[PDB]
Amino acid sequence: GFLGAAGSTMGAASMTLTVQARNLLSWGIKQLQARVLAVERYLRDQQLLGIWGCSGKLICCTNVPWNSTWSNRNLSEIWDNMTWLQWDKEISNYTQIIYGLLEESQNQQEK
Amino acid sequence: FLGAAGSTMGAASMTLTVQARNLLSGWGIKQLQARVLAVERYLRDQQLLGIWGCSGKLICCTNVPWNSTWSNRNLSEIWDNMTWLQWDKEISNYTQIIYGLLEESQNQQEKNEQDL
Amino acid sequence: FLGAAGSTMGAASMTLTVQARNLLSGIKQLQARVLAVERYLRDQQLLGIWGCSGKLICCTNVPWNSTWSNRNLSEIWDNMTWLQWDKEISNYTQIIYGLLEES
Amino acid sequence: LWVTVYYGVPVWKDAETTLFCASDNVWATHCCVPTQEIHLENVTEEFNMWKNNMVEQMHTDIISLWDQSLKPCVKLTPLCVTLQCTNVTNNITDDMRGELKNCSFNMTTELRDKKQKVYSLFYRLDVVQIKEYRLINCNTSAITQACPKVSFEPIPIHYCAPAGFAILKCKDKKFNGTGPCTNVSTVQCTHGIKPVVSTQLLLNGSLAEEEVIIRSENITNNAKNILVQLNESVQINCTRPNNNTRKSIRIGPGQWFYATGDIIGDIRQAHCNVSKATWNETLGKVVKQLRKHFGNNTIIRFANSSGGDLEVTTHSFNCGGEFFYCNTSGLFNSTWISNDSITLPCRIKQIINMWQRIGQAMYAPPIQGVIRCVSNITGLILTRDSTTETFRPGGGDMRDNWRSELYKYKVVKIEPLGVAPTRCKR
Amino acid sequence: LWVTVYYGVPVWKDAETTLFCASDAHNVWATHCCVPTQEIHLENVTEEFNMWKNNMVEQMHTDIISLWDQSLKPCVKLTPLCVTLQCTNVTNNITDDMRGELKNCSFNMKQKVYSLFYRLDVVQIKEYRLINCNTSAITQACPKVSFEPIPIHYCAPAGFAILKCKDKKFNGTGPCTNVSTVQCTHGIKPVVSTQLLLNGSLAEEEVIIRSENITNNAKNILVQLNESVQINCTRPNNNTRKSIRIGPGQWFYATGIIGDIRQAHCNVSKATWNETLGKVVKQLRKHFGNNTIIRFANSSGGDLEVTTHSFNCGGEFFYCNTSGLFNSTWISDSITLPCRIKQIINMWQRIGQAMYAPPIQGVIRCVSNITGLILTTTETFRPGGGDMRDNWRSELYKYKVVKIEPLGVAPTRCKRR
Amino acid sequence: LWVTVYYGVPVWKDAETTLFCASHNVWATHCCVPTDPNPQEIHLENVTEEFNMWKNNMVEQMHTDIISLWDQSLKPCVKLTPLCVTLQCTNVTNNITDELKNCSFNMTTELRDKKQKVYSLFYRLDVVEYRLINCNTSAITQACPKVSFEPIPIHYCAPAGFAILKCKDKKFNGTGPCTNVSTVQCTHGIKPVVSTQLLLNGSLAEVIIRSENITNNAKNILVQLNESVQINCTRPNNNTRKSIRIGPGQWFYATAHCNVSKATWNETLGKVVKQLRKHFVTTHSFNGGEFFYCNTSGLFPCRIKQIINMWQRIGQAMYAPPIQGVSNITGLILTRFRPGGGDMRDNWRSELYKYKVVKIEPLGVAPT
Ligand SMILES: *[C@@H]1O[C@H](CO)[C@@H](O[C@@H]2O[C@H](CO)[C@@H](O[C@@H]3O[C@H](CO)[C@@H](O)[C@H](O)[C@@H]3O)[C@H](O)[C@H]2NC(C)=O)[C@H](O)[C@H]1NC(C)=O
Ligand SMILES: *[C@@H]1O[C@H](CO)[C@@H](O[C@@H]2O[C@H](CO)[C@@H](O[C@@H]3O[C@H](CO)[C@@H](O)[C@H](O)[C@@H]3O)[C@H](O)[C@H]2NC(C)=O)[C@H](O)[C@H]1NC(C)=O
Ligand SMILES: *[C@@H]1O[C@H](CO)[C@@H](O[C@@H]2O[C@H](CO)[C@@H](O[C@@H]3O[C@H](CO)[C@@H](O)[C@H](O)[C@@H]3O)[C@H](O)[C@H]2NC(C)=O)[C@H](O)[C@H]1NC(C)=O
Ligand SMILES: *[C@@H]1O[C@H](CO)[C@@H](O)[C@H](O)[C@H]1NC(C)=O
Ligand SMILES: *[C@@H]1O[C@H](CO)[C@@H](O)[C@H](O)[C@H]1NC(C)=O
Ligand SMILES: *[C@@H]1O[C@H](CO)[C@@H](O)[C@H](O)[C@H]1NC(C)=O
Ligand SMILES: *[C@@H]1O[C@H](CO)[C@@H](O)[C@H](O)[C@H]1NC(C)=O
Ligand SMILES: *[C@@H]1O[C@H](CO)[C@@H](O)[C@H](O)[C@H]1NC(C)=O
Ligand SMILES: *[C@@H]1O[C@H](CO)[C@@H](O)[C@H](O)[C@H]1NC(C)=O
Ligand SMILES: *[C@@H]1O[C@H](CO)[C@@H](O)[C@H](O)[C@H]1NC(C)=O
Ligand SMILES: *[C@@H]1O[C@H](CO)[C@@H](O)[C@H](O)[C@H]1NC(C)=O
Ligand SMILES: *[C@@H]1O[C@H](CO)[C@@H](O)[C@H](O)[C@H]1NC(C)=O
Ligand SMILES: *[C@@H]1O[C@H](CO)[C@@H](O)[C@H](O)[C@H]1NC(C)=O
Ligand SMILES: *[C@@H]1O[C@H](CO)[C@@H](O)[C@H](O)[C@H]1NC(C)=O
Ligand SMILES: *[C@@H]1O[C@H](CO)[C@@H](O)[C@H](O)[C@H]1NC(C)=O
Ligand SMILES: *[C@@H]1O[C@H](CO)[C@@H](O)[C@H](O)[C@H]1NC(C)=O
Ligand SMILES: *[C@@H]1O[C@H](CO)[C@@H](O)[C@H](O)[C@H]1NC(C)=O
Ligand SMILES: *[C@@H]1O[C@H](CO)[C@@H](O)[C@H](O)[C@H]1NC(C)=O
Ligand SMILES: *[C@@H]1O[C@H](CO)[C@@H](O)[C@H](O)[C@H]1NC(C)=O
Ligand SMILES: *[C@@H]1O[C@H](CO)[C@@H](O)[C@H](O)[C@H]1NC(C)=O
Ligand SMILES: *[C@@H]1O[C@H](CO)[C@@H](O)[C@H](O)[C@H]1NC(C)=O
Ligand SMILES: *[C@@H]1O[C@H](CO)[C@@H](O)[C@H](O)[C@H]1NC(C)=O
Ligand SMILES: *[C@@H]1O[C@H](CO)[C@@H](O)[C@H](O)[C@H]1NC(C)=O
Ligand SMILES: *[C@@H]1O[C@H](CO)[C@@H](O)[C@H](O)[C@H]1NC(C)=O
Ligand SMILES: *[C@@H]1O[C@H](CO)[C@@H](O)[C@H](O)[C@H]1NC(C)=O
Ligand SMILES: *[C@@H]1O[C@H](CO)[C@@H](O)[C@H](O)[C@H]1NC(C)=O
Ligand SMILES: *[C@@H]1O[C@H](CO)[C@@H](O)[C@H](O)[C@H]1NC(C)=O
Ligand SMILES: *[C@@H]1O[C@H](CO)[C@@H](O)[C@H](O)[C@H]1NC(C)=O
Ligand SMILES: *[C@@H]1O[C@H](CO)[C@@H](O)[C@H](O)[C@H]1NC(C)=O
Ligand SMILES: *[C@@H]1O[C@H](CO)[C@@H](O)[C@H](O)[C@H]1NC(C)=O
Repeated sequence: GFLGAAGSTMGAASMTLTVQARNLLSWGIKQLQARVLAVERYLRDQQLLGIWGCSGKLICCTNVPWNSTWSNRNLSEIWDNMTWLQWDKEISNYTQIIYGLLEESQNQQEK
Repeated sequence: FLGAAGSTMGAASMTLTVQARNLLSGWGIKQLQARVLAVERYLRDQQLLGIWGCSGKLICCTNVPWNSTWSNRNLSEIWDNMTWLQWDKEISNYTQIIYGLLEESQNQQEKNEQDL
Repeated sequence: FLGAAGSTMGAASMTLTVQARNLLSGIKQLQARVLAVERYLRDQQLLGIWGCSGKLICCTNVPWNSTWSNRNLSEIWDNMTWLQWDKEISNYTQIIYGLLEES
Repeated sequence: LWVTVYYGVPVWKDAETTLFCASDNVWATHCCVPTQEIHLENVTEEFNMWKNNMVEQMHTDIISLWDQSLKPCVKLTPLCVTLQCTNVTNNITDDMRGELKNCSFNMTTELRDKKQKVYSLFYRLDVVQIKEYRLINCNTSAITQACPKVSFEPIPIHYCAPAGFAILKCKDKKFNGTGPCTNVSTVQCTHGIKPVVSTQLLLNGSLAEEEVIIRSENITNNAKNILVQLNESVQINCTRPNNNTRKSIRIGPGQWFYATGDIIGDIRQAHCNVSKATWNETLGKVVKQLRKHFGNNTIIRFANSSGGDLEVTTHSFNCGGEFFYCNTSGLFNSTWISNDSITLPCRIKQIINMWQRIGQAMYAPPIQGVIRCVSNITGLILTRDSTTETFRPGGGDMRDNWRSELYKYKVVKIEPLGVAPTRCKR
Repeated sequence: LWVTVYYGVPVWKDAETTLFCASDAHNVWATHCCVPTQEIHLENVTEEFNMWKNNMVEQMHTDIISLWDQSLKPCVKLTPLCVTLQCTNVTNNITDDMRGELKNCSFNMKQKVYSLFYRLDVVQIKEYRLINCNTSAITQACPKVSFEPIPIHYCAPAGFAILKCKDKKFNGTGPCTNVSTVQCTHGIKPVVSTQLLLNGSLAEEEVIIRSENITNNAKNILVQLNESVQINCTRPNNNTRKSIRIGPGQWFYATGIIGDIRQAHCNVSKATWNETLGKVVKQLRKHFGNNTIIRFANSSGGDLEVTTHSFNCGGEFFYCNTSGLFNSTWISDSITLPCRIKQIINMWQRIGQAMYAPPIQGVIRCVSNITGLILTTTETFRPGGGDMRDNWRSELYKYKVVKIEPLGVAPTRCKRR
Repeated sequence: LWVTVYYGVPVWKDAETTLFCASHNVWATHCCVPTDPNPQEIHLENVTEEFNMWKNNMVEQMHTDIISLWDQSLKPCVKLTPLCVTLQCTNVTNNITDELKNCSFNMTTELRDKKQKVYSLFYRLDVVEYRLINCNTSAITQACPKVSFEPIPIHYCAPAGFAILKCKDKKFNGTGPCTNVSTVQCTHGIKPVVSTQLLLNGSLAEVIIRSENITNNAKNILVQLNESVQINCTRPNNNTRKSIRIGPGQWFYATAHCNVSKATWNETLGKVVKQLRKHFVTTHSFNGGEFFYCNTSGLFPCRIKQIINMWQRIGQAMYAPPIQGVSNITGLILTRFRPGGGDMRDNWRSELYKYKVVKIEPLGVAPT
């Protein structure tokens, strides 16, 4: 199911990432406006993955080291003992930094 | 554009460069709706190829074996005498099986890549 | 948010993501958004028909024919901006697109 | 270690978007979309029914849809003329003395020239003196006749998320509208809400499964509405015992006005019946729950709606398109301490300033024959006025009638992209 | 073998979509058809076509109605004219015909004004009313807007294609074994008529008789000719237009007449008509009997738009008498037809709405091509009527819309890493 | 030697698109999005861009959108159909010096019956045994008081895929190969002030004479001053109004000089004069909420007009309601000298002379 296992730990929930990826694209003017928005959101995410070294992968590895300043926990405290909802909150202040670094990490590979 | 549509699958196996990469070509609300739907269809097909393990290529072979129960036919007909139109009809209600399997296979490949 | 300006070709190679990221950000506005999407997709489809996708820089096996521009590599790549280059080769473009589509 | 990018990550944030409806008449031809829940194990989520954007959106869509209908209908501005009237006083019960009037006037016809004399019946609530009378809402605003072909019967409306969004549902059996919810699930659409319009009492909604639930924002604060969701239901039998006829008047080039015609048989007063014992138990349950916030043997008393306009001080129904205003002071009359039927008289009105607005007025065409309806009371709207606390029927703000069904649902957006440290590098 | 996924596979499904209007570059069709506008033969393709179940016809029908309303929506209303009208007669140099015609009417509108009306525009109760006054209030068409038909091409949106049947003998249903693909249909002129179909396509060969069920005898028969029959129409009465102000920027255009008053009429040749019917009966005989007799007769009855040839030319609305045609028995110089005119028009079956056609200054000279007919032990055939869908079926006849489905799979001798 | 394809290519071309506005005002429902607190202007180093204030679609776009908004408003206001009646009228002797008329008429009420007699005041310019000007020719729509037409600043912003270029050359004359070009996402405030002979508020040149084909034809000269001149405009009447019912909620509202700063006006002219030699609507309108039509007295005495035919159109007359009970000259429009102007496109050409819209074309090829 969609968001099934949302409360499961990180790494457990990820066993089925296709479910939340394949279901993003599914007056009456609101239906047209909704179709346009769904497309825009989808493309913004695909462009973002594509501005990084990522393409068709759901688990893309990139050449950016992890900073202890973003989060410093045992690996078992990331991929167990916690779900994605808390993790997203935990590092919400660094997302824009990581994304900028990912973009540059790829520019450095254009050789 | 649909040239040789009545030709066999074999003959048409090399004609896939056509009928492809051309869907974005150039009250009134009905036309705006038509343009949006054309985009949606374009993206739906590209996402589907993208979620599966191969995209970009016109021809993608994968690691899902062919199950004979989906056709009960072989190469004495397929890619020889049958046309794509007849073929599409012959396996027309097995499509959802194939598609589910293609997604499952790539999801396993993704896990293997994460562990490697 | 383009600052490459008069910088020569090859200087902007590290700003390619700056321009790319700026592309995706009453009825007239709904129409405008749809058109912006279509423009984006046409460029992506075109890169996709050519032998690449998802790249800022793409180089497929289509040789350069100097008849298009009577300048050598140092003469074309350096000492010129992209605006000047585009003007000098505003023609002979559709031919490249065809060759890129063929390979 | 290294940053790894994950797409398809099951996370979300609160969101405000535009929902569209689906369904299995005003709404029947509106949704135009045909009609599965997924339980989320170990997910706690925070809900707040008083800040729920769907309420504002439902209100917005109802008003807009309501106004989309009616707009393409016959205007009754040609009837804003001086009219003369007398009382009917003919085979009446003596409880209608001056309630029903026999009116006549000079009005326009098919041609721009000539004129016609017509007569019709009116309820006192629609007509005011200026034997010389004016219709209400000829003063300000303008009257538009509703098209007889359009039904206003509420049907279930299912609100569905747009792609990229999801609706979370709270299943805790005693959920009081705010705070964390332990049993949470994801749905694509709501359960189907009937857009029933009423005041004071909530009709034809969902019932509590275990016990009466008292929901309010900061209940300690007086001068706030309290929404009471009942366990079990109270059946109400309403009737308008007048066999009516209609007169079709051509007022222009295919423009028709439907006037109230005469009455076949005796003229009788409209009323609603509630079982008395059922009402008695219903309130005992409500009082016991009120005691949790207003405890220490506080005497709890109920009293009537007092002052204000007709829309707020009386109960309001829409049955077959007829509009009833009923006196509920016979229900809210009790004192509770720690130690066969009721008849509520009703009045009928045809010119309606619906949704607490002043720039519009709807004329409700008359209904032929004798109309009756049976409704379920599924809840109450109470307002609170130091001991001997007093509660009165509250209401008039239509958003409160939707919170009573939408409190279980929240809209979130899906943001399936994020990062975490892993053991891989390219 | 392994599953292989293919993209760009040349297959399709029947589909219904939104088509767009295109043309070859103050005309209403042109105003709302602003897209300027090859054919691919499909070798070894058999395709099922059904022109009695064709959404291109229904979509065109809707587009025509919608455009018409958009055009009239902003034009001046004639509400001010629904007053008791006072009418007498015209005896001013009228020939023997048209005695019950052209009544001279005065209005109390204040100002006193007058105009001329056709008899078919008014009813009694010297006390008159306009037709469509009690119901269906009248809107005047804008004099600056032309409704003259232009060729219209219907074009598929991306992802769709239009297939067409090249078989010269196709009767509207069943498989076609000579199929091609196009982007756009040929241009179709949105000509409105009844009984006789004007300015359409001709059959490549002979005469083609088409119906949904030929032995039903409760269906229209569409007859397509391989040659045209010329019709010469005229309204030779040198009319004058009278401009009346009805409000601050609102004008009514009244009929204000020069020379003799003559009956409007249409001519066809005797030989052309006779030969044309001869060919039609030869084909009817392939479906109706053998050693039999075919007779033609005029309409059995109906409203004006059914019993007459509804015809529009110069912007005028004519209702021509075709009983001078279709009056013969078939076994093993010129024809002149009188015409009536109306100014208050109820388009199609829209009884609840009405339009006023302003008068035309001067005279009308019009030449049209009959390209087809609508018809409805010996047998007798009569001209029939319709709701216009049947006229459009004759040009959208050869086309079908299909959706392209570029993805699919097949077993192959290939496995990736 | 080989073909290389680039995507985020720093290239643009002249283009025409629709720009959108950003910030109970009439523009409140248009400029629905605020601008950024940080314009993020980017200097373009080492570039030359051809700018042309003439044949500039931004000016044309501003014009058509303002007309549209103007017409979107008014549309829902009371239509003054029943004012086209014979008006009886007399003079004013009440403390009047060297006008206004005292008039009356038979008017409708909220009901179709019981017609009423109404007394009201009118300005001479609006009255033609009297009728109101143009009442029998064009419908008159009142400008209902619920909407303000105050010319708040507005900013035009590019849609995705487009950018706005700006000319920073202080001596730019409206056309040519401008340098020191910068890129912006939104324009400056370009306050939509409507006038004729003189251009009010907007911005200063910090004098530049700009025109098309100067000295050769009958074209307007747009003069942008380096310094502003303050003009003190008033309407010393203390007018009151009468609100009456025309119909059922249809309310009708029934019922001057400028001091040019002394000396500084002559200094301003002093700056213009002898600059022209380097190359070589009879009144000044306003809106104070009222339309003044002032005489050029001592410039090279105002009169209020209530029924307004604006944007040079005939069929859309507006009725300005009465109002119960300080501008800068920043430029002039001249003709060969006498005041010119009257064309709103020139009024709005000013302040946009420095902007250009270009399309971004993120795709190109070069050898490697
Ligand atoms: C609460 O729900 C009940 C139904 O469970 C609503 O009463 C029903 O209202 C409809 C429409 O007014 C009635 O349908 C009509 O019946 C007559 C019968 O002769 C028919 O002629 C009409 O064409 C139409 O079909 C229905 O009979 C009635 N049900 C009952 C039991 O009387 C009730 O109105 C709802 N409450 C509120 C406030 O809306
Ligand atoms: C079938 O097609 C023919 C043309 O192939 C149509 O005939 C044309 O009809 C128009 C409108 O009546 C004529 O236009 C007028 O021409 C005069 C010329 O002096 C001009 O003064 C008028 O202002 C107007 O433009 C046009 O000349 C005429 N064409 C020919 C060759 O005579 C015919 O109407 C179509 N039939 C139907 C039923 O649509
Ligand atoms: C050029 O800019 C000046 C301001 O720098 C404009 O003058 C100002 O105009 C506004 C709108 O009319 C005035 O505000 C109004 O004040 C009255 C009370 O007096 C209030 O009832 C209204 O609701 C509104 O708030 C403002 O006071 C006035 N400034 C001064 C110093 O008086 C001027 O109109 C602009 N020039 C042109 C031609 O647009
Ligand atoms: C919830 O916690 C229990 C603890 O035993 C665990 O077995 C279950 O899998 C958890 N649910 C999810 C969604 O992971
Ligand atoms: C962590 O952040 C600091 C700045 O706060 C920076 O100097 C350091 O290089 C970063 N380390 C990693 C792994 O990115
Ligand atoms: C579709 O399903 C039906 C089920 O009875 C089956 O008979 C038919 O052969 C299937 N279609 C194809 C192409 O096999
Ligand atoms: C209609 O108008 C006439 C005018 O004389 C008046 O006598 C009559 O009473 C009016 N009738 C009504 C019903 O208003
Ligand atoms: C309605 O008419 C009465 C007549 O006495 C008046 O007092 C009241 O103010 C009017 N309503 C409104 C909204 O003005
Ligand atoms: C009223 O309540 C009863 C149960 O007491 C239920 O069966 C019935 O369906 C309810 N009616 C409505 C309209 O909800
Ligand atoms: C609802 O429950 C929350 C739980 O924290 C409590 O704070 C709030 O006061 C309650 N409100 C009512 C009306 O019961
Ligand atoms: C709740 O109501 C009390 C009433 O005295 C007030 O003092 C308090 O601030 C209110 N709290 C909230 C959260 O509204
Ligand atoms: C309402 O009507 C039902 C029958 O439909 C009856 O059983 C019930 O007792 C009535 N209720 C009241 C309060 O009269
Ligand atoms: C309602 O409760 C009161 C409590 O004093 C009791 O006296 C009365 O008889 C009850 N009525 C019914 C209908 O049970
Ligand atoms: C409430 O009861 C009192 C009792 O005196 C009465 O005067 C008042 O009118 C009643 N109000 C309503 C709304 O029933
Ligand atoms: C059509 O089929 C025949 C055999 O029936 C074959 O010889 C011919 O080549 C086919 N046409 C095409 C274009 O393949
Ligand atoms: C008009 O005059 C003709 C003779 O010219 C006559 O036949 C006809 O009946 C008259 N019309 C009427 C309405 O009397
Ligand atoms: C109405 O028509 C009659 C016809 O006899 C005429 O006498 C009268 O003057 C007309 N009235 C107007 C307003 O024109
Ligand atoms: C298809 O049409 C061509 C001419 O256009 C003709 O020569 C050929 O025989 C036709 N084929 C069929 C199947 O009718
Ligand atoms: C009418 O038929 C003739 C036959 O030669 C043709 O030339 C002409 O173009 C046709 N006109 C129309 C309108 O089809
Ligand atoms: C129409 O078909 C008949 C069949 O006998 C033929 O004689 C005639 O020449 C054909 N005419 C045209 C124009 O094709
Ligand atoms: C049309 O032709 C097909 C050929 O198979 C035949 O089956 C069908 O009955 C014909 N229909 C009519 C109405 O002539
Ligand atoms: C055709 O019409 C006849 C009339 O008797 C009827 O029996 C037959 O079923 C109809 N066939 C079709 C396909 O409609
Ligand atoms: C029709 O034929 C008659 C024969 O007398 C002729 O006078 C008339 O002019 C012809 N009409 C047309 C439109 O050619
Ligand atoms: C009878 O039908 C045959 C074809 O089956 C045809 O050749 C013959 O001419 C027909 N007879 C008559 C009298 O039409
Ligand atoms: C034309 O139809 C009428 C009946 O509408 C009939 O009387 C007349 O005889 C018919 N004419 C012909 C030629 O059949
Ligand atoms: C109003 O109408 C009467 C009708 O007798 C007329 O005498 C009076 O002068 C009119 N008043 C005005 C101000 O026009
Ligand atoms: C007029 O110019 C002065 C500077 O000389 C400036 O301070 C003032 O704000 C300006 N006034 C207006 C209305 O722009
Ligand atoms: C300016 O106008 C004159 C008028 O004769 C013309 O000859 C000249 O070419 C024009 N110059 C420009 C730059 O337009
Ligand atoms: C203009 O100057 C005169 C000088 O007497 C003064 O009275 C008047 O108030 C001034 N007007 C303005 C608008 O300041
Ligand atoms: C300004 O006043 C003078 C006074 O002599 C007059 O001649 C001139 O025409 C007026 N100007 C305007 C534009 O009204």
